[PDB]
Amino acid sequence: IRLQELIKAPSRYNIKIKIRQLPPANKDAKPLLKEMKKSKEFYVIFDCS
Amino acid sequence: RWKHPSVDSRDLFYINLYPDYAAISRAVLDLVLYYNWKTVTVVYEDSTGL
Repeated sequence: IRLQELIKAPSRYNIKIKIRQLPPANKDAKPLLKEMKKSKEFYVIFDCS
Repeated sequence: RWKHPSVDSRDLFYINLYPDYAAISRAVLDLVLYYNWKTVTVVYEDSTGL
């Protein structure tokens, strides 16, 4: 809901978006950070409280 | 039908027969990965769709 228009962005732009989800509790971020290690990206946004 | 789950309180009185979003979502994952289409798009009605 904070990032819906970011989801719309490819609809008129050349942007490519990589959406990830954080399962509840702070212990689930480890697999996501490891896959961030495996998949090389440097442009990350954290949508969280 | 579908009701937004209480993500802050726990209630045992939730009797919803509406199918889970997770099951249908993994079903469509299954069909698309079976069909091995590496070039796909999706369209959705609103942010409520996602």
